Amino acid sequence: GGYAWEDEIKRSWDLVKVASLVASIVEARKKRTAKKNITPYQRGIIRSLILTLDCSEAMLEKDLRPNRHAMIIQYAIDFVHEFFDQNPISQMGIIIMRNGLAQLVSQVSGNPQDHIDALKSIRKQEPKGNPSLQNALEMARGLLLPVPAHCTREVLIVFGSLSTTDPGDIHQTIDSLVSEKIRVKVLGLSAQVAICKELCKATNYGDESFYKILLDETHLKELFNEAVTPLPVNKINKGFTLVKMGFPTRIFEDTPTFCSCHSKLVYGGYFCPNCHSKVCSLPTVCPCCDLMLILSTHLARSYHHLMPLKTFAEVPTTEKFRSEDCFSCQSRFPILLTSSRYRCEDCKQEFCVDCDVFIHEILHNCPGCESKPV
Amino acid sequence: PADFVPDSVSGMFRSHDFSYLRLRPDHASRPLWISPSDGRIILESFSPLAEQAQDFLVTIAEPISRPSHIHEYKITAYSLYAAVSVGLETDDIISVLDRLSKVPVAESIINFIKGATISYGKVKLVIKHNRYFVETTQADILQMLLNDSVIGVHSFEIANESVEVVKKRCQEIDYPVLEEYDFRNDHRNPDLDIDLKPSTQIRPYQEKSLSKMFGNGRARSGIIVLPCGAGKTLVGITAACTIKKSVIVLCTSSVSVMQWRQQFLQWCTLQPENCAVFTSDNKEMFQTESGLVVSTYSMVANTRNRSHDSQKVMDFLTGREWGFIILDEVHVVPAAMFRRVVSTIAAHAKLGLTATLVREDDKIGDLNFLIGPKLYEANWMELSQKGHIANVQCAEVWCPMTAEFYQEYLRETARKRMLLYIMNPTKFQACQFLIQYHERRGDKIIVFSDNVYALQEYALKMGKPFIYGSTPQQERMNILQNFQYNDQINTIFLSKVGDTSIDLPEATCLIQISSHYGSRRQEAQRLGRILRAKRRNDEGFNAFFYSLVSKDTQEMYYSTKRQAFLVDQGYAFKVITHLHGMENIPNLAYASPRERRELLQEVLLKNHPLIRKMY
Ligand SMILES: Nc1ncnc2c1ncn2[C@@H]1O[C@H](COP(=O)(O)OP(=O)(O)O)[C@@H](O)[C@H]1O
Ligand code: BEF
Ligand SMILES: [Mg+2]
Ligand SMILES: [Zn+2]
Ligand SMILES: [Zn+2]
Ligand SMILES: [Zn+2]
Ligand SMILES: [Zn+2]
Repeated sequence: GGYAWEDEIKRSWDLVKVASLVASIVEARKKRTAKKNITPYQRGIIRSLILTLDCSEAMLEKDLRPNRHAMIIQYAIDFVHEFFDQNPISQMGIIIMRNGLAQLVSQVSGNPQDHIDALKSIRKQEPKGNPSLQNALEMARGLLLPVPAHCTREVLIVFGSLSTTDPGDIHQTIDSLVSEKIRVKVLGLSAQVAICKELCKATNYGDESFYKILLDETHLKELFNEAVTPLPVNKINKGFTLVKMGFPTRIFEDTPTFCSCHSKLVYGGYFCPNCHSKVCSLPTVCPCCDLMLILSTHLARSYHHLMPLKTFAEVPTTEKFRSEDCFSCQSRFPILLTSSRYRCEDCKQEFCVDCDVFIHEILHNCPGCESKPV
Repeated sequence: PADFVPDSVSGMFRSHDFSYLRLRPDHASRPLWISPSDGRIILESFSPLAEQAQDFLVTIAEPISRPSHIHEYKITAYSLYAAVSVGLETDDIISVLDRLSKVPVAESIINFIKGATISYGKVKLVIKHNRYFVETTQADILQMLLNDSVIGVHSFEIANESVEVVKKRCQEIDYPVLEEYDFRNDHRNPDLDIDLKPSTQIRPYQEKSLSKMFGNGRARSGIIVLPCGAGKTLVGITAACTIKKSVIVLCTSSVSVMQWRQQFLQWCTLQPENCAVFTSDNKEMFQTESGLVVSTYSMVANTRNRSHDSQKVMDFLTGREWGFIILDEVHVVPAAMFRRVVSTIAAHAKLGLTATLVREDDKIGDLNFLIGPKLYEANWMELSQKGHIANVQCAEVWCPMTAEFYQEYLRETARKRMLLYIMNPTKFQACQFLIQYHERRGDKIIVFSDNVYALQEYALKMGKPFIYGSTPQQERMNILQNFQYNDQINTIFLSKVGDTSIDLPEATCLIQISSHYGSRRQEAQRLGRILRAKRRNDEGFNAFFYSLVSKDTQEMYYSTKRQAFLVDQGYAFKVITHLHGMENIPNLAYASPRERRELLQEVLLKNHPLIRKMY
């Protein structure tokens, strides 16, 4: 019955004792394979999202620095800034779950600043109580009722608890959501929840990829970011129509004038082309004729979602190459036996690794393709 | 050093320029720098393999200083003797040293390791029926030992009193002796069946310390150094529990005798029947086959005057052949007569347990042959960050003496000079203000003062309890219990009596108005009292350790010298020139000049049945 002391000494120093360039590429080659599958899927550019955040006792855990509540709210502020930047003509609503009740903190509106203020205020209150998905879903269902049929009704839920207390039958609410064509995305924190999986599956035409559980703080930012892009529409769900909106013309007046939206004096504003009323900022629904007012820039922000740039396929080192320098940035390609050239099939022009990421992430037009004359 | 051009700045380095060697391309990974001449080692604590070499380096090289970032180690002959004991040969050390050293191990360093690494393992000292035999595994040693001018498979007897001489002779001669006990194969000595109860928990650093002692499977004799509050009591208990033989514990205090026994009963499963305490109160000895004796060095080191009650105990101790001895606070064993207990008491294994392994005189190194080499040393900072010991915000408050008192300071002789600046009015204000401030915060304050007269003066005016040598055990215990379990009393005034081996879990704050000259261990041991804080894991907790020192006095010379051990461990002292908010305090001691002058004069003036009915 001897103890571990008498056996031997650990001898930690014994543990430690004293192609690579190809490895760095094959990983790049494999990663390009994942993104090679890109098709012009139809997407609903006009969105109506109801952001539901969990603020309960389970959100007081110390898993995420400093705590789940602070980080989720902190990421929520980031989400609003990114969402409206890439979805200018969409609207957002914010709900929170506290004391087994759903609390409205932001009405559906197209003004990003209003949502930011509400989120910042929520950052102070200490979360407590039990969550209630049914209360949140019912409130989200009501908030999305006064929305046009051409918009995409979506609900993003950040769930942190493993249990839910509801006053009624959750399955009935799930059935109502499907009838109302609302789409629900759930970002869990700890583990899968049976009701959440059913909600995400039955509500998304059986797809099970809309219920995501993070594995670290780095992944959580990726999960939040992925929700900014518009969600592809289902084939059998047809709501095609024409929406009447106008393009106002900016003015520059010498004296201040009252705004028809806030009844506040503002120097400059955009004049509606249907009733001549002035609005401080865009894009917003005109306060008089209920006609959406937007600029041409807002529409152009969503063209890349309808005509995605086809992926760039690697070029094997067996074949010869056209030029020693990048077409767009003329960055000399290191010789390294492997190649770093990325070619666009449409124009067959070599691109460096740096541009390829930039062209497909910041820009949305291939420099070579535009230069090429038909 | 061949064909190396000196630099223009080489003159600044007086023969210490070690740039003659070159650096390999793998310097980014190797975490060890080695001085080719002094043997110094500079270790990077922020590089890979730091934990890989943190234990290997400690075994071979003793630590001179281990501050936050850059650790400093030195290789010495005594350090190597400890390393060679635990299954280490020159080839292994050389191979690992080269594998980890940024700079090549110089021939001088190679020569040093070769000489001291080959002698170990050729002479053993065994004990049989209280008879000491210097046994050797080879016959060649007889021509070297029996012919020694000092002395007097082959085995020959040696006088018990001569052990203290032959062991030094063994160090002087090429072969040093090793004390290894094969408790597994030892059946003659009766065993003691005791095991740690399930409630016990073994901390990793203690587990490492035990492993270093039971590496080869045979109990070693040496010293275990752990920071105050690390749990050395359990380390001794575990060693006693695993050996399962007759044991004894020696401590240089009376109150600590109960503490060790109290910890012994609760941690292990020894029955009260086999435990006997040999102190001034009770002297009964266990008559059972085997047991434990928790005594003090004073009782066992006495030689001249032993009474009948104690004489019988002495015969019982000497007659029987014991197996283990535990020396708590082993930093006082090599004294003139405390070291006699090691030789007089027969034991096959000896363990030393001291938080501080330093002393004013050069007799500290003598511990190598009194009890054995140093087995394991635990870094104070590493345990502190792991939540095992509390963190301390050491501070040094400068209290400038008033002009009136300082006028007599210059003229007064040194002997009375101490008493002059120990009761300066400024220090009273600092001590009172600090005590009140920490009392408001809700801190248990311990005030240390070596000078008994100053201790009494502080307590009498401040109306707080004080403890000093003359107080009895009952009264001091009553004061100690009140200071712990009662909210009314939160501060006590202790003296040199409680400087070592006293457990005060509730103590968090410490103040030292004046203390024992240049002694360093006193500063560290006293600091250990507040390292015992029970609430050492709550967020934001920082124990407070103050040292009030009079400016422009010899106390500064003593103060900077006595805290030279804590700085080596890693603790840094902060200078506090002034305490904010101290003037707004309602009342202060000796505020008016009249009171100050009254103190000055008093301290200066200090130096037939029939006849019975008549009456
Ligand atoms: N492993 C452990 N489990 C529980 N308490 C421990 C442990 N190690 C140390 N302690 C506690 O640390 C304190 C100091 O123990 P002690 O052995 O007197 O320390 P040292 O002799 O090193 O100053 C006591 O409260 C003791 O119970
Ligand atoms: F080292 Be301890 F405080 F006995
Ligand atoms: Mg102790
Ligand atoms: Zn307005
Ligand atoms: Zn209008
Ligand atoms: Zn490029
Ligand atoms: Zn192209």
